[PDB]
Amino acid sequence: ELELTQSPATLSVSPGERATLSCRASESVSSDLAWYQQKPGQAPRLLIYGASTRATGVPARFSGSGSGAEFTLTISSLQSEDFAVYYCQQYNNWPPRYTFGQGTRLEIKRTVAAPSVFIFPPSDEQLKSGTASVVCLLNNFYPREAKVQWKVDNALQSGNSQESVTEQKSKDSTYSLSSTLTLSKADYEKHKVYACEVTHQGLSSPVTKSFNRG
Amino acid sequence: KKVVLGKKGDTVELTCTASQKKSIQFHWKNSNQIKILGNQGSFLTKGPSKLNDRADSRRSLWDQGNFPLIIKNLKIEDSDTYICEVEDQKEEVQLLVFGLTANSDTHLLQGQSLTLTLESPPGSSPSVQCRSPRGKNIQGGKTLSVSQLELQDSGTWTCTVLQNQKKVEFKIDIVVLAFQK
Amino acid sequence: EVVLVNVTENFNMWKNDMVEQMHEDIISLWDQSLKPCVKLTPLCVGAGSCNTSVITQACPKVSFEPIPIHYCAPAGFAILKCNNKTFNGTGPCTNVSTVQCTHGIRPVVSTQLLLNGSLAEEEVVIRSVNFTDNAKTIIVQLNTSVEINCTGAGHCNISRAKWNNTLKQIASKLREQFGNNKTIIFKQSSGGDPEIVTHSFNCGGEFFYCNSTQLFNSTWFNGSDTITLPCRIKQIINMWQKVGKAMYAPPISGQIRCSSNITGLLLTRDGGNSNNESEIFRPGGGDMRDNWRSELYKYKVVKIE
Amino acid sequence: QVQLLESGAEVKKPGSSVKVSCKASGDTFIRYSFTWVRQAPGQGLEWMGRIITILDVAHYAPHLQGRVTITADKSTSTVYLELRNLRSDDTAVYFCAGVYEGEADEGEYRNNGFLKHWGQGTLVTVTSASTKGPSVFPLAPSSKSTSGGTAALGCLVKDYFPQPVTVSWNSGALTSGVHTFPAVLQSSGLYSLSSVVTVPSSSLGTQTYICNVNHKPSNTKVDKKVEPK
Ligand SMILES: *[C@@H]1O[C@H](CO[C@@H]2O[C@@H](C)[C@@H](O)[C@@H](O)[C@@H]2O)[C@@H](O)[C@H](O)[C@H]1NC(C)=O
Ligand SMILES: *[C@@H]1O[C@H](CO[C@@H]2O[C@@H](C)[C@@H](O)[C@@H](O)[C@@H]2O)[C@@H](O)[C@H](O)[C@H]1NC(C)=O
Ligand SMILES: *[C@@H]1O[C@H](CO)[C@@H](O)[C@H](O)[C@H]1NC(C)=O
Ligand SMILES: *[C@@H]1O[C@H](CO)[C@@H](O)[C@H](O)[C@H]1NC(C)=O
Ligand SMILES: *[C@@H]1O[C@H](CO)[C@@H](O)[C@H](O)[C@H]1NC(C)=O
Ligand SMILES: *[C@@H]1O[C@H](CO)[C@@H](O)[C@H](O)[C@H]1NC(C)=O
Ligand SMILES: *[C@@H]1O[C@H](CO)[C@@H](O)[C@H](O)[C@H]1NC(C)=O
Ligand SMILES: *[C@@H]1O[C@H](CO)[C@@H](O)[C@H](O)[C@H]1NC(C)=O
Ligand SMILES: *[C@@H]1O[C@H](CO)[C@@H](O)[C@H](O)[C@H]1NC(C)=O
Ligand SMILES: *[C@@H]1O[C@H](CO)[C@@H](O)[C@H](O)[C@H]1NC(C)=O
Ligand SMILES: *[C@@H]1O[C@H](CO)[C@@H](O)[C@H](O)[C@H]1NC(C)=O
Ligand SMILES: *[C@H]1O[C@H](CO)[C@@H](O)[C@H](O)[C@H]1NC(C)=O
Ligand SMILES: *[C@H]1O[C@H](CO)[C@@H](O)[C@H](O)[C@H]1NC(C)=O
Ligand SMILES: *[C@H]1O[C@H](CO)[C@@H](O)[C@H](O)[C@H]1NC(C)=O
Repeated sequence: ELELTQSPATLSVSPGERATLSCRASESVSSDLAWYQQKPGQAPRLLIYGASTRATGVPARFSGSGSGAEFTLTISSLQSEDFAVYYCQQYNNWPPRYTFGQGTRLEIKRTVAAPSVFIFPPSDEQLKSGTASVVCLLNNFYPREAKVQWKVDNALQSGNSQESVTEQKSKDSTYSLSSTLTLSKADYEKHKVYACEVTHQGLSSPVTKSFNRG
Repeated sequence: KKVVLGKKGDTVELTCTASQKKSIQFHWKNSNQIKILGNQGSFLTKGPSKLNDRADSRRSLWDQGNFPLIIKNLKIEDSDTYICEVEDQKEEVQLLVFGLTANSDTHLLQGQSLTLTLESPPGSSPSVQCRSPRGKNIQGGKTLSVSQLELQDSGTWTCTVLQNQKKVEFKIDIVVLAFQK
Repeated sequence: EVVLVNVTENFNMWKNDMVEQMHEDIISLWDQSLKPCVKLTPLCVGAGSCNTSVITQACPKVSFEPIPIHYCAPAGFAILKCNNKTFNGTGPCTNVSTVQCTHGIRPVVSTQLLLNGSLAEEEVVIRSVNFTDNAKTIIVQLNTSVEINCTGAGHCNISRAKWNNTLKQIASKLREQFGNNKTIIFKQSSGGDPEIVTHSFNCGGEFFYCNSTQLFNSTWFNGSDTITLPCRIKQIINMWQKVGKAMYAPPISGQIRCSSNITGLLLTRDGGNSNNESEIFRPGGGDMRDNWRSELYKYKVVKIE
Repeated sequence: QVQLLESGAEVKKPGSSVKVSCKASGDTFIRYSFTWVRQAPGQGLEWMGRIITILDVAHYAPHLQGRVTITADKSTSTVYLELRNLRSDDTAVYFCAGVYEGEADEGEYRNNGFLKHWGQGTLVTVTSASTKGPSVFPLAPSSKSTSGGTAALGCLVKDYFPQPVTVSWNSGALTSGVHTFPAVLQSSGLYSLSSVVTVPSSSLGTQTYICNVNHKPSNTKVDKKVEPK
């Protein structure tokens, strides 16, 4: 029943600055704790094991300490390539019943940036398939947190939409999110206005983008 | 008494069963009291035997009263009588290692000869008998030859060595070129 | 308790029932002390393939602390001891007596080298079920201890001089059992499992495998201070209680140190039918019964009314 | 150091069995211990179990112990993971990983728990759905009501199965300002996603934009241009 827990669900740090990740355990694990780094679409990378020994090919800016039920992952000067998710792992028990933490996402912190909201009405070819997909795009913003509300004829929709967010841009450090509202040929052709109410930190007031069906 | 035949380079196993199904003390020797293999409690030992790094057993069967002596990568000199002294007994066994090889390379031409040479340890009169894919079969005391080699001979040859009323197989691959006009 | 008896008895340390008692007792003391993280014992019920029984259990780091054991007469029996200062199991004993319990025996599992055991009063003694049978173990009992310091560092220390004097004694006795004009040669183990090829034992709860080659490379009748033998602590070993395998946890202490007294040796001899005038000996062991047997050779249980 | 090559992706129905392999090469296979670690899309890593290649003994996670089996063939230096009674929640990428234990063959075994060598991973999708390519739909530019200098356009890849699908623009000539969002799973059990890009409104009517959608599973290769109209 050994469970590890990483405090910072997400750590927003400025490039060049330092970052500290914590990992506690529900029970003593001595020094059998290891750290992993994970880029999207890649296998995990071993950084530290034995709670403090750095694995081969792991820069010195990376370092780990602690013991018992509390550990820390310190990265001196965060480099561009240090952008990733980090997981701890305890392998003290025996029989082997090893476990991982829920991970900490270390994201590049920059200045607030409002999104560029665009609305896409369902293509003509799609309406032929018997389904209407309305797409709202929020382009290049920061921070990641954003709210999206669909309004059909001033009717707050819900349950018929699904959001998707890209990985943080490796150039501008921004994020983009695609919100898709789905409906059948019937529902769509039975309503007038279709809006997309967006709310961000950079945007003063909510930026709504709508189109009249037709 | 018992006779076992083995192929050169192959792996032969020599059994030796006790009366009860309990892991007891045993050891193998040759014709000259030379310690080959044996056990000390639950551990295995090896002797000054000229088959040391090629001799072994199967501890998995010790609990069943079976203490085999498996000799891998057979050699001609390994031919000799072996004794398994267990629970005050001597289950003797004679070993005869054989080897059959072609004097020439497989790549031969229609009309060329094929000489198979067999290796037998001193004091042994084995009877050789090989069969070609097409059915051509030859017999020999130590060496067998085929003056002319037909195209239909290309393929696997099955040989059989007869010694002490016993026998062992030998598969030799041959190739013959089928020219044109 | 002791009571001298005027009569001739018959002993046989190669059929001594007490050996098996100890053997099973020790195997038990061990099982409850040195617990593996996993054990693998064979199991081919002949049902085709060989199934293997596997056990994964706690692995608490602890050291086997040999506590002296006294064996008294079992219900309905009595214990006789051959008071003779130099007796070799098989044979008659004129000087015998009934004892209450044996002398404190210090159980020790090891190979090719008996440690912390009883010494021989008079001279060095060698015993066997049949010296003529090269496949039989030769038990050597010394009349003088020989220290041997070992560390978790990776080696065992032994006086080059003392050991050189002990070999002379052994060889002197060997040529006495075999041939006078014969030569005594000491070579290394011929081969086999690790535990048998090296001087294996458990120090500080860890299993040691020390290369004894240096100790057995000499010929007799035909600066210099300490001898250093390479050891190695293993985690995966071959069980001695029965055909099987075991894995223990790695060491936790960085300073494992042990000092024992070499008291006896298990030797084995090379065969050969009418070779020449010379005999070669090698370190033996494996069958822990020979260890118990080296201490119990003078006792015997007997039915009494 | 050993290299960990995993077997190709798996697509199975719930209730089915799966057997993924991992070919290790580069050193002594028996001197390493291997572990399997799964990860469901959008989630963390989950330890499944580990085998001590030398002893040929394995230990599994509680919630898995019973319907999971790990083995290794010392002859081909391969490790196997077997999952029975497949469940939809089993969908995830399965990672094979190992670590040096010492000279196991000589009795030295550190019994290291951490993982130093990992594999590319094997995707294993468990669904009731059948294989099927997507139907690409156009996302015509926003040069309708919005007034600026940079328009937005892309493609809607909907109702396909299973993952993954690759998207791009102009045969790969265009990559700047392109965002290909991750795929979402719709109620229908089919995947979907959008690929967009913000180009200069002036470039419209002149520079033609075409998204290339590839879906190996269904052997579907689509090309759709996006006109302003
Ligand atoms: C081994 O050490 C012997 C003396 O050590 C004794 O035991 C240790 C545990 C300490 O308590 C120490 O005070 C004792 O004196 C030596 O007599 C012997 O020569 C050493 N081994 C060698 C190299 O022969
Ligand atoms: C004794 O030595 C020879 C026989 O013993 C063998 O010696 C060598 C060949 C070892 O490899 C092993 O096979 C035996 O221990 C005899 O040929 C020789 O005449 C004898 N006398 C001598 C010269 O030592
Ligand atoms: C292993 O072998 C034993 C005895 O032959 C047999 O009862 C068992 O079913 C086999 N498999 C298991 C459960 O280990
Ligand atoms: C020792 O064994 C020998 C060999 O049979 C025997 O003659 C003798 O009586 C035994 N006792 C002695 C003298 O140690
Ligand atoms: C036994 O030790 C004594 C001295 O304690 C010595 O004189 C004797 O030679 C040793 N035994 C033999 C004969 O090897
Ligand atoms: C005694 O040794 C000989 C030679 O090996 C052999 O008969 C057997 O090992 C033993 N026999 C007896 C009667 O003890
Ligand atoms: C033992 O003494 C020395 C060791 O210091 C050694 O060189 C020699 O070989 C031995 N001498 C004898 C035969 O006792
Ligand atoms: C040590 O023992 C090994 C085998 O265990 C052997 O190959 C080597 O020659 C020995 N060397 C020494 C230290 O005597
Ligand atoms: C011979 O014995 C010496 C010690 O006297 C030892 O150092 C050497 O290793 C032995 N011979 C070899 C090389 O095996
Ligand atoms: C027994 O060995 C110890 C070292 O552990 C040593 O101190 C002691 O002197 C030895 N006793 C004997 C038998 O002389
Ligand atoms: C007896 O030998 C053991 C080795 O098994 C050692 O640990 C212990 O210190 C010795 N006892 C004495 C009397 O020093
Ligand atoms: C033992 O010897 C004594 C000598 O005093 C004798 O009286 C006695 O009868 C002997 N024991 C036997 C064999 O009866
Ligand atoms: C034991 O040896 C003594 C002499 O040391 C001898 O008198 C006796 O016969 C032998 N065995 C016994 C106890 O009879
Ligand atoms: C046994 O009897 C003999 C002969 O009387 C005597 O020399 C010896 O001291 C006795 N042994 C013991 C210690 O009981």
